[PDB]
Amino acid sequence: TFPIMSNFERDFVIQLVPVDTEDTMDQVAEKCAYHSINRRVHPQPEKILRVRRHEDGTLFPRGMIVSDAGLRPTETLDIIFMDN
Amino acid sequence: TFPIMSNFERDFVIQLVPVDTEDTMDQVAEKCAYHSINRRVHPQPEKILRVRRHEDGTLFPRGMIVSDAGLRPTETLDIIFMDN
Amino acid sequence: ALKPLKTWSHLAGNRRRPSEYEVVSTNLHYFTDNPERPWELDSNLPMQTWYKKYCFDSPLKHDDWNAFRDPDQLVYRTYNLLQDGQESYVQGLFDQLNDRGHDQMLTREWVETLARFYTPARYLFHALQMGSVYIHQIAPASTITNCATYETADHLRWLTHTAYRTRELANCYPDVGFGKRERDVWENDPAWQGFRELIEKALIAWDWGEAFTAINLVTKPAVEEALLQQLGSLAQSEGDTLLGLLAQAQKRDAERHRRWSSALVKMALEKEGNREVLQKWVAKWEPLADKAIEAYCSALPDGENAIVEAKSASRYVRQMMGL
Amino acid sequence: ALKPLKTWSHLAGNRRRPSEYEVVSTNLHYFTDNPERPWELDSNLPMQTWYKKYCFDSPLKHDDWNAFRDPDQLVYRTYNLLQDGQESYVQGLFDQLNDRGHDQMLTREWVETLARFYTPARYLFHALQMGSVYIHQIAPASTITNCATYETADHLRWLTHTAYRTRELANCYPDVGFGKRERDVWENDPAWQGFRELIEKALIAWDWGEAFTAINLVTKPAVEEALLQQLGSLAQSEGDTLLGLLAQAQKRDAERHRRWSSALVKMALEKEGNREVLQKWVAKWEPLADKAIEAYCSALPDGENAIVEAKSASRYVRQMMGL
Amino acid sequence: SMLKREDWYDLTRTTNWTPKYVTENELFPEEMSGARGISMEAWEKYDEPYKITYPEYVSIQREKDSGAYSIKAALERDGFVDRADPGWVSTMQLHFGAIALEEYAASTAEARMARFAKAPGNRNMATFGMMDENRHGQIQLYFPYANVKRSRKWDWAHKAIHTNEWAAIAARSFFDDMMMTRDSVAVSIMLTFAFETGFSNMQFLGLAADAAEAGDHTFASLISSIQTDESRHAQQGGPSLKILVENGKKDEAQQMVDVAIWRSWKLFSVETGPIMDYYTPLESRNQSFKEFMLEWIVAQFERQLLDLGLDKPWYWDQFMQDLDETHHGMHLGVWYWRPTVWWDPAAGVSPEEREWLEEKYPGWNDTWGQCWDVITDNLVNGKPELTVPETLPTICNMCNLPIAHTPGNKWNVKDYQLEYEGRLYHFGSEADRWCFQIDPERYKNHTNLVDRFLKGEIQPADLAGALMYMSLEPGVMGDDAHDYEWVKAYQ
Amino acid sequence: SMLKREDWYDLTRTTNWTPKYVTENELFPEEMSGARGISMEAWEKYDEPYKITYPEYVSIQREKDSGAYSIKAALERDGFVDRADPGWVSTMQLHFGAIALEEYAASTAEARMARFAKAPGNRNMATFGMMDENRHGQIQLYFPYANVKRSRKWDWAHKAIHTNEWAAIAARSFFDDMMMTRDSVAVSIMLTFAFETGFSNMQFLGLAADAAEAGDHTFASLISSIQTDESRHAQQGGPSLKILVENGKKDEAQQMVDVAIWRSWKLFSVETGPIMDYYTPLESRNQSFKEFMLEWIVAQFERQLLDLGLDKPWYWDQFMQDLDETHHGMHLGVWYWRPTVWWDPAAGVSPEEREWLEEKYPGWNDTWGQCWDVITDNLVNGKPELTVPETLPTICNMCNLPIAHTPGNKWNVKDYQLEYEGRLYHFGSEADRWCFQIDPERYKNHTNLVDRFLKGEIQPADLAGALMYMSLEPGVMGDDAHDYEWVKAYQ
Ligand SMILES: [Fe+3]
Ligand SMILES: [Fe+3]
Ligand SMILES: [Fe+3]
Ligand SMILES: [Fe+3]
Ligand SMILES: [O-]
Ligand SMILES: [O-]
Repeated sequence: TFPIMSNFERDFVIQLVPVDTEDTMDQVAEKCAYHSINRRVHPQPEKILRVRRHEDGTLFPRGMIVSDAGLRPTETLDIIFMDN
Repeated sequence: TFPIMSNFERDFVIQLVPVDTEDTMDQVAEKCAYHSINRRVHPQPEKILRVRRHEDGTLFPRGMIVSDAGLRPTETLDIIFMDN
Repeated sequence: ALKPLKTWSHLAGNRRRPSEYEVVSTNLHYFTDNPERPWELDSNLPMQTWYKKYCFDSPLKHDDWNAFRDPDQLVYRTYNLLQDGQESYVQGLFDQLNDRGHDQMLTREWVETLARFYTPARYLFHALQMGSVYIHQIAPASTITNCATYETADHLRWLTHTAYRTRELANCYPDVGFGKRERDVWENDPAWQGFRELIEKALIAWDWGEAFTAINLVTKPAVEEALLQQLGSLAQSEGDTLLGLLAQAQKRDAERHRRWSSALVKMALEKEGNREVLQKWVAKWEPLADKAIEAYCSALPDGENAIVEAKSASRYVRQMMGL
Repeated sequence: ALKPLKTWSHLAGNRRRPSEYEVVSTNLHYFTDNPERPWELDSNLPMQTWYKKYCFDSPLKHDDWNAFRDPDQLVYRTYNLLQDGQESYVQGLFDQLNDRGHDQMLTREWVETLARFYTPARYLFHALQMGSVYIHQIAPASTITNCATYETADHLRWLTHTAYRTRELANCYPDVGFGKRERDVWENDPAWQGFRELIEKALIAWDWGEAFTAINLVTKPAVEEALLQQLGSLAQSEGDTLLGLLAQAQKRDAERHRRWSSALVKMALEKEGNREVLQKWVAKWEPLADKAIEAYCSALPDGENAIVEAKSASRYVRQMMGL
Repeated sequence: SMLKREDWYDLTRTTNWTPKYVTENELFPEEMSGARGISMEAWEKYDEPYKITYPEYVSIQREKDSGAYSIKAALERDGFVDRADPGWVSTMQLHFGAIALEEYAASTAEARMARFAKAPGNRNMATFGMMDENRHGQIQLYFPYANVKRSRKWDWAHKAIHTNEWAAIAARSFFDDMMMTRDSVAVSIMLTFAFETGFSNMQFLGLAADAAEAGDHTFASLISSIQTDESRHAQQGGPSLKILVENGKKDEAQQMVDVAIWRSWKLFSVETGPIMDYYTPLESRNQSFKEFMLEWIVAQFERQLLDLGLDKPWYWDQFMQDLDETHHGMHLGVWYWRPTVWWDPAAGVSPEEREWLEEKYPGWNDTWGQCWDVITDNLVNGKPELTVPETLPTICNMCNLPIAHTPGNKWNVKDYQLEYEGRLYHFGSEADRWCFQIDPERYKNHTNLVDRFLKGEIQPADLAGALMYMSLEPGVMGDDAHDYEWVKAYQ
Repeated sequence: SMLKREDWYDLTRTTNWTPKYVTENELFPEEMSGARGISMEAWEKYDEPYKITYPEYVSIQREKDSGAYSIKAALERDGFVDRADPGWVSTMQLHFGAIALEEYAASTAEARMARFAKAPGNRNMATFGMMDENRHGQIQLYFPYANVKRSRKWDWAHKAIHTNEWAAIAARSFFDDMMMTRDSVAVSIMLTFAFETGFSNMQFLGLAADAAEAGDHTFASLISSIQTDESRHAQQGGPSLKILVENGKKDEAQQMVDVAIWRSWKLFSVETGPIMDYYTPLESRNQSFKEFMLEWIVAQFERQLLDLGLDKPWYWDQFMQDLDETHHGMHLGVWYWRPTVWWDPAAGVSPEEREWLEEKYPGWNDTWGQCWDVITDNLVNGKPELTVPETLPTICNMCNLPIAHTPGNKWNVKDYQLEYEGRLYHFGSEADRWCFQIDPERYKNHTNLVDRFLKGEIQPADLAGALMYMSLEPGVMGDDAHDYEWVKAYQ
């Protein structure tokens, strides 16, 4: 259980999203989407949701878990649309 | 040329009507009608317009002329509907 | 089709956008539209006769009396702004001098002077109220009427001060007769009879121009110089600080009545014969004023001087108008 | 769903439909919602510390300061109705006494007394203005604050009278120094130093309860008894009628500050220990007041008597509060 | 400290003295005072029930204007008047023209009592009365003046009573009779009691409510403010009636009241009647003019009269019936002759309007409806010219209003004619004729508009002549207020 | 006779003396005075350009209230508020709650200068300033109080600033920063100059125009009256800036202005922005919020700054761009989280509204429109629950407002994060973060609503918990202002 700040692509606003230390980037992305996709952002199912650290642009692999990310509690995360 | 006051039947208001000393009651009636019939009173062509002196109810014959009526200038005249 | 105008049609050629005073005050009397029949009734009614005689046939003549303009330009709204100000001040005086026990501090002698010379003024003041209100109702133009309207309110204003202070004095000195004795003083005291005769007589001068002169040019400066100027000065020098201030206060109203009086006379002088008309009325009434100032001021301390001063100060009012 | 109410929710159990005074005045300060952090910022800001220390930690304590109610129940709207009335009266005085040449009539001796004892009061009065405005900003409840608000306006009111009359006096007597000399009088005249020390010291008592006592219960009655009561009486008996009335006028404001002061003390006495708290502050400051009344009144004519009278009249104010 | 009013009030009105250098009769000439042989001392019993003193007056009235005038300045730049119902605009244009200068004239009337009343109480109250109507006249000019650029009809707020337009004649006929040409006691009875206390107080209340309901708050504030001044001087008549009754003049007192009320009612029935039942929109209507008369005017009169020892006037039952009729006549007259007035009369005979009329007045469509039927067909059938007149109606020689009454199936229009000194007069009711008969010297050589027309005083002696004589030109001459839009309802 | 003001004015503010029984620093403690090492004598150069004296004040302001309060009493019983556009009602409910108690608080701020300014001119003006905000606070309570029976939302006029609802926190965050917790000179700069002279004066003008246009004259009169008090005390900052610049502190003076304007703008962009471009009806709209900012706010600031020897702030260009964006974010935030405020937010995205938005802001439908598209489909498609939130947005640690910016096709939402003493802060702009960095001791241990939530200070630690924490219950919790009626336009 770890607080992050979701900056979802094409949304207008950063949101508080509780995630889990055990979550994969994929599963971070899902938990984020919940609060943006179909609320204020259109789904893009030809696309894959990636997680990058907002401060410096660093892109996390789909598969890495939060524990290993080096995240400061409450850290802002960009949730972007990609093909890989 | 003689002023009278026309109290036309079924109208709401007495009006000033100039008549002629030479006029017949019939012709008084016509000159009166002009200002009541089709303005505020419905014609009654199964009927005959008679002239009576308003103050005392005296009915003048159709045929008598104003000269002979004993009228005070500005005298009020009832103009009523009759069959004879 | 008749176009909308920038202002009232009667004010339509002016160059200057009319003022509030002009918009609400001008060309309002209608009885002057039909000098043959002032009022919408039979023309031999006594009131037809009265206006014909005392308004229309006045020797004091002008082509366009509606042209008259109050120098102070008073309307009702600005009359009450002014006088509410001035009333706060005088009611202030009453409140605070009471608090301080000002009446207690006056001498027996001065208390006697007040009862003789001060209180009974309620009669003289109410008589001026009746005087100015008659001018109102017979003057030939609404702007003249209005001046008289407000001056009537001031006259009632003075009476009211006097009535109020009379209670206060009766409360402080119950054995003097304050409020009970004044009628007999007014009616029977030699000091008053000068004035009582002036005002009773003046009050039956029906002609509006003669009413205006008798009341506003002759009687008023005499009443004001004697009762406000001379009595107030005396009050002040006799330790009556309330009345010294009170009277100076009421003299503000007087100065204003003089201003409009002056304005009217200035206006009458545009027309040949009117100076002579006004001067003749003054010469008829001035003797009665002299008697008023004489009978009253002489019974005061330092009497002969009060007479001289008041005589020339009231005279002065008319000299400045050119009369 | 929350229902609409008959009145503000904080006033909801009352039985009596709240008044205007209650509706606009009550429970308005929000810095008292979080005594740990008064202001929506970091809690170690100097201003956090200042309110914690000088408002919250006051030895003068009550469970519900918001319960305080002005006896006069002043709101802004009724403050200006009142004082505009009172100002018409005083500006009336100025206008009409001028007209009459009141300043011209004063004696050389009394003109000297005015310059020494009257004019420099602009400094003392402005100091009270600063005094009451500090109470405003540190009192623990909006209804206490408001009382201080209006009293600050009155203090400015007195200063303004003084400033105005100082010009008039300078105009009438250009060789006296009126308007130029006052600072040096305030700063260097033995007659003033009593007060200057009282007020400079009082102005640095930051604790609100101590500020209230030092200013409203100790300093104010001393300033008012000496400068309004004793100087005004003197003015009156020395032929200065303006100042005698002026001072009586300003004393109306003083009586009102006393009324709310009294109300507050009455309220503090509901709580055990507060009489002792207030009495202790009074005993600390009363000596400085004594010095003020002594240094000032003694230099007046009939000096020893003015001291005795002012001492017991100011004392009297506090005795009646039960202190 | 201050005194309480009660303690010193009497001294304000302790002002009578016994003249000596002139005679009482010379100081208080009977024609102006109307003292009626009743002594000065007995007039001193006069005790106004509502008391006020100068400082109170100027203070209280200063605040009244502050308000009224701030409301106007606050609402001015929104210009409500540009989007008001036009029956409303008309109501306003009629009001100002009929009332403003007469209000101002009322100050002279007050001045009449202020100089000439033998009751000192009356003299003082009338001075405040005199100030009151100075206000009303003034404010009721200041207010309409905001609209002078919108239409020339607003100039009539000033001009109306300076013209010979028939309504202005009717107004002056009332007012000069009631308040300008009678002694002081008379004025106190006929104006302040009968007219102001009896009609114009309650009218002003209703007018303010209606203004509000219409969304005109400038006007609602105006009217309601003026109304708060009324009872201060309106009260003056009552005490006078008391003195008269208590001293041997109950009849004289009666007669003045009888005259004053009938004359008031007639003018009221052309000014207020039509407005209530025809100009104000159907859904804005609280009650009928008849309902308003019975509730707020008639009962009060009976109450007043009873408490004063007086009787209901002889014509009272007639007056009751006449509530079903008179004003419908007045409105039809005004509408039909609409080019002769300075506002746009509102027809008010749409179907929905007509059922309302039928409810408030059972028999209306059977009578008044008939005339309106003909008016209506004519307008449907593209003959609008038969809805405007070619002659002048008979004017009543008392009220100077058309002689009119029930039409249609219950025809009852009567002329109460009278021959007097070789001239024939015409009267719209028994009461109007009676007013002349009890005091003919007072009306005898007055001529109504029709008399003038007939005598050659109006030249050219045609309708266009009568229009110039009455100072009316296109642009102020009145037309249908809703521009005939209610006709579409019939096709 | 009376003196002319000019002749004696200076003596009113000739009140400084050299203390002797205490020390200057003790009488004028630096933390409260902010004298900045500049001498008493040099502060005496302070010359307010708008002068007034006690008797003038109480007289002029007596008339102002007479008006304002008469207008309210005159219009009360018509109850305009029951039939106003609900975006209007909302505008009012927001205004009162956000402003009333802060206005009252402003009198303390004024009191701050009145005791502690070394400029005697300032001390006196601030006393009048102190009276002014006593009024504003008072009147802005008296007025909403007329509506307490209509809805509990009106209680928020009083209650708002006593709660932890996020907007109230944002308000206090601004005000305590600007005016409650700074020395006297500081307040003169940051409040009276930057905020009142720079924003709230012109805002009040616009708000009064809009009130008028909406048909709410009680409110138009209210606002416009208050506005006439502004420059009297709003002027106080200018002279202070002059003294500071002329004496070696241009930078310190600069820095305060930079801080004061940015902080003002942020609060302005959530309070005024949304109202202009979304709550006021399309046909009632004179100009865009951006248009209003450029015309009436920005040019003036540049004028002011130039005349005072100061520079445009470092962020000025950013501020320009941000006019296209920030408030659209603020409005979307407010609307989406509408149960968390005390008024009903108006969506303002009907088709006609949307072309207007597109005109005033080219690119809007391509960006802001996107989010609203999804909101809209959802509401058409009977899924209203995806238009209300399940989490809390990121709050800026400076302005205490959501961190938000462009969405859609031009996505540019950024967080200006900062790690400081082992805590991570979040900032909605470069400027907000900079405000903390230049003076961190001042904000360091402050916690925004999100911080509180995260730390366990809000219990239960769910949304319903956060609602009670913020004192909000159904009945004040906000919903769509037009009750979704604009959705029908899309089916
Ligand atoms: Fe009237
Ligand atoms: Fe009246
Ligand atoms: Fe303010
Ligand atoms: Fe302000
Ligand atoms: O009236
Ligand atoms: O303000």
